[PDB]
Amino acid sequence: GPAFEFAVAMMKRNSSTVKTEYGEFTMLGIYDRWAVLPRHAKPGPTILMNDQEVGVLDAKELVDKDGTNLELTLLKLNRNEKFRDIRGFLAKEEVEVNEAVLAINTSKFPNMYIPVGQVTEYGFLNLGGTPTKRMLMYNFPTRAGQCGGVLMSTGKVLGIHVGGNGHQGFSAALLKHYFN
Ligand SMILES: *[C@](O)(C(N)=O)[C@H](C[C@@H]1CCNC1=O)NC(=O)[C@@H]1[C@@H]2[C@H](CN1C(=O)[C@@H](NC(=O)NC(C)(C)C)C(C)(C)C)C2(C)C
Repeated sequence: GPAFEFAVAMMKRNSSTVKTEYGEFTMLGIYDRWAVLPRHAKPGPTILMNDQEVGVLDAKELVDKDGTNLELTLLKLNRNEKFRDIRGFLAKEEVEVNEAVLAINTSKFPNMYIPVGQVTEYGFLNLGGTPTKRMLMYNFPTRAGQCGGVLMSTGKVLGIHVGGNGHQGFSAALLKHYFN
């Protein structure tokens, strides 16, 4: 209830639809002109953001201290408008909740909200054959079209949807220290 209300407002204010050469994704703006995509969006020097051409000033593919994959790409966007600063809503470590909402904003799943239930700290996963850490797990059969999906609870942005195995979905944890 409060989680759906939080998610609708979060997506209204900070989400957009992005097309890269590698497909269509939900993109979350974090602060200033920094957004996050799943790494496998592989954003070029230019992106479509809500059907408009936008330049990518910088692109950091995130890895932990061992160089392990986190499956997140931070993007600096060449635009005048700035994102509402949502770093306050990002945890310092992986959040587990009994009740989460996954919010999608593409052409395929426009403004849809999925109650995914319990989110558990999964940690390690071989994702696309790349070892990956900091994975949050929910028992939902996620499909193509949901990557970049934003995983939320009341007052919390928990992570970005990056993968599934047909029965479970996995989000990369969106941790505060990524955006210092
Ligand atoms: C996402 O890009 C999208 N278009 O929505 C997509 C979401 C997937 C597709 C089917 N279910 C989902 O939630 N993500 C991917 O395709 C990522 C991408 C490539 C592989 N990948 C996967 O999620 C794969 N899973 C996987 O590696 N399976 C394990 C090994 C964990 C058993 C797969 C096989 C495409 C579903 C990369 C770069 C991680």
